[PDB]
Amino acid sequence: NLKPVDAMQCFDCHTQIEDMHTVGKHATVNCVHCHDATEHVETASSRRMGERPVTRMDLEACATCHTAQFNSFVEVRHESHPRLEKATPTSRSPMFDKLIAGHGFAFEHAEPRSHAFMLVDHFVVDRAYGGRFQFKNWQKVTDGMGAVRGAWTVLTDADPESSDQRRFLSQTATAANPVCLNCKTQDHILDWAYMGDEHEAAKWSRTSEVVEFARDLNHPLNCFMCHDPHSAGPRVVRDGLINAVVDRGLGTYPHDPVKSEQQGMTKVTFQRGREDFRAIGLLDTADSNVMCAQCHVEYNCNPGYQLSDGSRVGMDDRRANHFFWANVFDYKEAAQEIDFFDFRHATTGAALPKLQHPEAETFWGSVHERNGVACADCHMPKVQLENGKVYTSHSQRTPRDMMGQACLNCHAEWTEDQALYAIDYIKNYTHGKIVKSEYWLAKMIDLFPVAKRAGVSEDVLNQARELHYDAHLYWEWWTAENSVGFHNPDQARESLMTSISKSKEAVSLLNDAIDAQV
Amino acid sequence: NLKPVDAMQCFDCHTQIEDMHTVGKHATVNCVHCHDATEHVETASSRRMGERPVTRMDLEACATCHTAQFNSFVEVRHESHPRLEKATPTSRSPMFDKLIAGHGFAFEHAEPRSHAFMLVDHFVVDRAYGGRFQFKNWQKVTDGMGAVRGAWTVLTDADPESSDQRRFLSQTATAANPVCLNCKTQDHILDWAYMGDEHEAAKWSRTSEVVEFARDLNHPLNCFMCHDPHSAGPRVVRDGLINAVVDRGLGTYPHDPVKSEQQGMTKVTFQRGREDFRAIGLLDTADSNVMCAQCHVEYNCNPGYQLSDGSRVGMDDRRANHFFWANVFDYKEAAQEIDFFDFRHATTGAALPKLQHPEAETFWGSVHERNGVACADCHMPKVQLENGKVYTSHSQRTPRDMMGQACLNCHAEWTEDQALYAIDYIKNYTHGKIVKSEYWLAKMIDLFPVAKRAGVSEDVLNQARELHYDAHLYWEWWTAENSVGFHNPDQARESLMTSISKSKEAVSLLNDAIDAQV
Ligand code: HEC
Ligand code: HEC
Ligand code: HEC
Ligand code: HEC
Ligand code: HEC
Ligand code: HEC
Ligand code: HEC
Ligand code: HEC
Ligand code: HEC
Ligand code: HEC
Ligand code: HEC
Ligand code: HEC
Ligand code: HEC
Ligand code: HEC
Ligand SMILES: [C-]#N
Ligand SMILES: [C-]#N
Ligand SMILES: [Ca+2]
Ligand SMILES: [Ca+2]
Ligand SMILES: [Ca+2]
Ligand SMILES: [Ca+2]
Ligand code: NA
Ligand code: NA
Ligand code: NA
Ligand code: NA
Ligand code: NA
Repeated sequence: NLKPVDAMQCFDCHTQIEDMHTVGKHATVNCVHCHDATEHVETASSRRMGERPVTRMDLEACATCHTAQFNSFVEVRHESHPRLEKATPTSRSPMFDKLIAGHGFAFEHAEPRSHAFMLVDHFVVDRAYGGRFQFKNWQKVTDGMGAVRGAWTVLTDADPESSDQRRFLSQTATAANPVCLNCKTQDHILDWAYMGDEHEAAKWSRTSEVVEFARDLNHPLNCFMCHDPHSAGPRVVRDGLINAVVDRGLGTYPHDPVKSEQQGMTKVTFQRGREDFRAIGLLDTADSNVMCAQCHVEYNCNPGYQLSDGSRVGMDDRRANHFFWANVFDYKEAAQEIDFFDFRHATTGAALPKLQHPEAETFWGSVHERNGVACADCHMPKVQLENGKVYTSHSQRTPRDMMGQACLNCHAEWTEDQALYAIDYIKNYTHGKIVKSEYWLAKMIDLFPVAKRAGVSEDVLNQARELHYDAHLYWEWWTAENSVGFHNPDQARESLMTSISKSKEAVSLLNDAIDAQV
Repeated sequence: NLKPVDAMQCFDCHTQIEDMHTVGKHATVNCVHCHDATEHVETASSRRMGERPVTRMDLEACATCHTAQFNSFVEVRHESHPRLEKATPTSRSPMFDKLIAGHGFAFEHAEPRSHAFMLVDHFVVDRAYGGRFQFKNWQKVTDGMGAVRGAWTVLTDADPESSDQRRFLSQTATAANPVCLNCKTQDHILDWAYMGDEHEAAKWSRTSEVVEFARDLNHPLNCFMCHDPHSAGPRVVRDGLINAVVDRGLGTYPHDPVKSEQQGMTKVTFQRGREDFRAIGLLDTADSNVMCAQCHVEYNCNPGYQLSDGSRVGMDDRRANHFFWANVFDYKEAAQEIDFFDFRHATTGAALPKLQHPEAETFWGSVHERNGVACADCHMPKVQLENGKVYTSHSQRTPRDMMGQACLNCHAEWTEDQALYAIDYIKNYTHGKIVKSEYWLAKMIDLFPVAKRAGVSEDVLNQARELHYDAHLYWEWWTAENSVGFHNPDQARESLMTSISKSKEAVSLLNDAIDAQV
């Protein structure tokens, strides 16, 4: 059985913790629930850690007092199809292989599934670790609670004796790097300096051997990513988000300075040896838009190249961990701002961006966002009980499973079927424009080999490559973004029509140039 | 195909109809929809009918232009169990045979079923016509549309060559009389003088041979019972109701003079020659409480006896067609006012009232009635359509079949299961008190033979008989009333506790008197 410790003894040194813990709703929660610090207390000084205390990062540390929220979080949505490749005719991007050629996502890019699986899915996807990590067997794919208990309870490593990234299976890639893990787990929260910069107190950084880092990590989406364990108050912990909002002064709502002030973020820094080490962002309100934006954003978490001279930008560079914090129509400028692109297209040679799941930046300026609606209202609503204590559902999933709470309490004029119909109108329309955008991208791409072999000039090919950047950006935003336009239907429409326009321009350019060589 | 007539010519002699028809929502509906007056127009003067025009009473006269209301009305609710005798342990009155002994309802008293069957059910019930009328075969009991097309399309008469009331089956009664038919049909609306008084212009009256009258009647619950066919406005046609509300000055809401004035009734009389003949009551508002009270009331529609001297009150007497228009606690006074009782109990010899379905008089003063709710809100609600023209459902049935529209639009705090649970709490409690009331009534009744045979005095027996009147009234109101307390739970509770108190007093009186003789 747990035996409480004297928190006043800790507070003698830990004044920041005192200030947070004594005031919030965890003022009665003893440190022993999450820390084993006996040897630490025997050896520490006011400025030197001494023996390092044990800190629990497992989600079951919160589940004995918050079982309802834990059990809701760990539920597996079986209707969220697992390991479903997006580059197929029945998924999100039928022509993805042709369009993404040259990028690691060509090796595998599946649709997302329930949050319990995020860390194991990261470890086992074919693009990440060369096939090094696999489920122990094909039964384990069902085991959401097991994944939550720990990744290494359900996975194997093909070679525990080596730590290099290499291919164990032929059609895999080794794109994983330490930055990725920040959106899968925060088990490393005490072992990683802010931004992954080199730091004498950090075991891990942007330049670490990612296979070694992986082996030290266990739990997905820790409860403390959104809730400070000491104050119980709302927060974020993701460095790239704090960097955008606070360090670069862009605010929580870059398009709305008033909402940014009302729903702001305060950066709190913790030190090692009286040097800044790590940071958190305390929120003014329990604002899920910003909580979810720790991960559901467009980012850099990877090496790339400079737009200016084509030189390599490695993991050592700050730009390898970057939140652009820009909507689709501001993105090209944001990428120019840091002089960065992701890959050269394998067929066209164009410098291209790689977009990823920009839900937060897409939601900005939408009708729902402008009306004060937030991610949680549609994706983790309050539970409705005939008789009971209300709590917030932590099963983050499509509103289709809980339409009464997610939509119909606000939209009293609609039945469930009417609300579903409105979602599908947008998704069907948007998907049609995604498909047409891909058709035109593909038509352009297929002209590049013909143009090159016919002797079309480098100047014309470069003009077409410049068009390819924009045609790509204004399409791929929407295959990356998970709502198929629902989050901002007018923006999707405008973007996708722009993509098509750019590809059509490039097709005309290249056809005319080819025809002139004949 | 129908050919329109020149209505202006009719109006030269029918100013009363002109003033209604030209102003209301049937101003464009030609008379040929409901009248065949060709030979009438050829032979009439303004002071001489000439040949009698034909008037359609069938509901299909309205269904041509109002199919949705007609089809909703004629629907059969199969879940409303048919021919289900109330004097059984699993229905409303487990001890009914003992308690009602001496009255015709002992022969058969079934629960109500859908409105389509009202006229056929009246004709075929074992207590009504000595078993003379039967369904043609046992298949016809399902045929609601056929019954509406006409009773004699689905029934047979055991002896078309005779018109006397007599028993054709051994355990039947011949309680039917012409007053009954006024709550089953209004096919006779032009052939029956106000109250069924004798009149030169009336084919039928209170004193008619009911078997002959029955053969002239076809359709249940005519659409024009609630809607004037000329103005389309709200009305009642039932003489007994107009007599209580208007002639006797009691008002539409006897307990609320303000509501009576706002939601009142105007008596309109129609003449034959110089003499008043029939009447209707035009309503100030479309008030279902008053529409439904044409039938869902306690009434006399039968011969009886005088409380003063025990003499017979026959069908010729106006008291044989009477709406008491009194709540349960005013009823005994109302029956004393007309010096009337129904039957002498077969075992106790007590003069007793017979109560029938007093829904209107029970609903008065209830929380719902005081809040301006009316029968239609729970039993005939507006249809809710995702896309469509709203109409009023005419399928008058339990709210359990349409809880969203009947209850939950007002009670937003409840789920369907919660609302059902609240109904059942009241019905379960009320039924327990009905059962306990019957237990005590039965205990008293069973002491009468013992007391009589022991030589208990007539004075003591008469004391106990006076107690029996009250014990009976305060019980039977609630087996008669169809809501099992829901329409007025506090009144049911007070009444049933009074019944039990009266029976207990009588049991003590009789036991002590028997014990004293021994
Ligand atoms: C003064 C002698 C201390 C006492 C008493 C306690 N702690 Fe401590 N702790 C101390 C230092 C100098 C540091 C390094 C950071 C700093 O503020 O300079 C720490 C660090 C921790 C940590 C972080 C460990 C990690 O892995 O990074 C934890 C979780 C921690 N301390 C907890 C803790 C508890 C629960 C105490 C009461 C039992 C406690 N500390 C006392 C110095 C001192
Ligand atoms: C779980 C419900 C916790 C309770 C109770 C306490 N702490 Fe904690 N602590 C917890 C976690 C998950 C972490 C990791 C960092 C984060 O922000 O989530 C920590 C960290 C600390 C630290 C380190 C701060 C730093 O310099 O980086 C300290 C010094 C610390 N915790 C102290 C501490 C004290 C004294 C507590 C009892 C009053 C206490 N914690 C409770 C989780 C939980
Ligand atoms: C029991 C010993 C607890 C442990 C372990 C954890 N929490 Fe807790 N929490 C506890 C209490 C008694 C309360 C207050 C309840 C109330 O409403 O009065 C809380 C509250 C929270 C909250 C709400 C905070 C707020 O609204 O300001 C959150 C978000 C919360 N707790 C989160 C949480 C986390 C993430 C935990 C594991 C790190 C955790 N709690 C552990 C009791 C206990
Ligand atoms: C936060 C800014 C992220 C970083 C850094 C990385 N990932 Fe991610 N990933 C993130 C989200 C919000 C989602 C769900 C939404 C979606 O569009 O899928 C994902 C999903 C994955 C998946 C599952 C789906 C799939 O593509 O097969 C995997 C396998 C995955 N992520 C791997 C991964 C790798 C290898 C990363 C570094 C190169 C990486 N992620 C970083 C958020 C974030
Ligand atoms: C008993 C007669 C079985 C039947 C019927 C089914 N399965 Fe099975 N399965 C069985 C065993 C003994 C094992 C191996 C257990 C171990 O851990 O050693 C399995 C394995 C699987 C797996 C994993 C396959 C892999 O290559 O790792 C899966 C996905 C699986 N079983 C699914 C499954 C399905 C869906 C079944 C019905 C169609 C089915 N099994 C039947 C034993 C038996
Ligand atoms: C960010 C993605 C979250 C993660 C990770 C966890 N929770 Fe959470 N929690 C989140 C939100 C948006 C809210 C609602 C805030 C609001 O006021 O609208 C909550 C709330 C809680 C609470 C408070 C009580 C309640 O409303 O249910 C508790 C106790 C809580 N959360 C606990 C908790 C646990 C145990 C988690 C890991 C299993 C967890 N939260 C993760 C957002 C996020
Ligand atoms: C209601 C007004 C919403 C708000 C606020 C947010 N989202 Fe949403 N999201 C919504 C719908 C109707 C859909 C389509 C769901 C469907 O089943 O068709 C989505 C989709 C997503 C997804 C993908 C879900 C899945 O396909 O399984 C994700 C990952 C998602 N949304 C994330 C998300 C974020 C992070 C939000 C705040 C920035 C956000 N959503 C808000 C409706 C609504
Ligand atoms: C004057 C020359 C008349 C004309 C033109 C029409 N009607 Fe008539 N109608 C007239 C009289 C004198 C009476 C009898 C009044 C009385 O004292 O009893 C009637 C009666 C009717 C009736 C009721 C018949 C019944 O069953 O009692 C109806 C339905 C009726 N009349 C209809 C009607 C129509 C539709 C006419 C135009 C086609 C019409 N009448 C003309 C005198 C006259
Ligand atoms: C059906 C939609 C009708 C239309 C159109 C007209 N009439 Fe009618 N009328 C109808 C009914 C069912 C009855 C029976 C009585 C009742 O109140 O329901 C009548 C009655 C008459 C009478 C008799 C009035 C009386 O003195 O008792 C008359 C004189 C009469 N109707 C005339 C009449 C005229 C002239 C019409 C065309 C303008 C007309 N009716 C239309 C049903 C319907
Ligand atoms: C078509 C030739 C009709 C026949 C036959 C009947 N009705 Fe009618 N009715 C008709 C019309 C064009 C309207 C007006 C529609 C509108 O809203 O503009 C009506 C109206 C009614 C009403 C509503 C009256 C009101 O709200 O004031 C009722 C209650 C009604 N009609 C009843 C009714 C009856 C009982 C009929 C048979 C005797 C009947 N109608 C026939 C058209 C036609
Ligand atoms: C209006 C004041 C009525 C009079 C006059 C008569 N009845 Fe009736 N009856 C009426 C209603 C509102 C109901 C339904 C509610 C209920 O408690 O049943 C009924 C029902 C019947 C039934 C069906 C149920 C049954 O008792 O088996 C029959 C067979 C019946 N009524 C016959 C009947 C007789 C023979 C009447 C004259 C002696 C008579 N009714 C008059 C309303 C009215
Ligand atoms: C064909 C092999 C039949 C089977 C199977 C069922 N029924 Fe029948 N039924 C059948 C006939 C030829 C008749 C007589 C038709 C006529 O009008 O002459 C009937 C009659 C009935 C009746 C009426 C009985 C009466 O005495 O009037 C009923 C209520 C009835 N049938 C119901 C019924 C049920 C519910 C059946 C399944 C259990 C059933 N029948 C089967 C022919 C056949
Ligand atoms: C009294 C017991 C009624 C009988 C008999 C018929 N109807 Fe009716 N009707 C009734 C009510 C209480 C209402 C609603 C009044 C309100 O405003 O709340 C209606 C309404 C109509 C209407 C108007 C349009 C609508 O609201 O649907 C029509 C056209 C109508 N009723 C037609 C109609 C028919 C054709 C009938 C015989 C099948 C019939 N009504 C009988 C009450 C009563
Ligand atoms: C809602 C507040 C109601 C009002 C207004 C009226 N009634 Fe009602 N009634 C109501 C309930 C909940 C019930 C019980 C139904 C059940 O399924 O348990 C009833 C019952 C009846 C019945 C019997 C129905 C059946 O058992 O099939 C009748 C004949 C009835 N009610 C008639 C009626 C009258 C005429 C009303 C106006 C005076 C009236 N009800 C109003 C709910 C409500
Ligand atoms: C992940 N991207
Ligand atoms: C009928 N009573
Ligand atoms: Ca999914
Ligand atoms: Ca990117
Ligand atoms: Ca019934
Ligand atoms: Ca009576
Ligand atoms: Na899905
Ligand atoms: Na392996
Ligand atoms: Na091709
Ligand atoms: Na029933
Ligand atoms: Na209905």
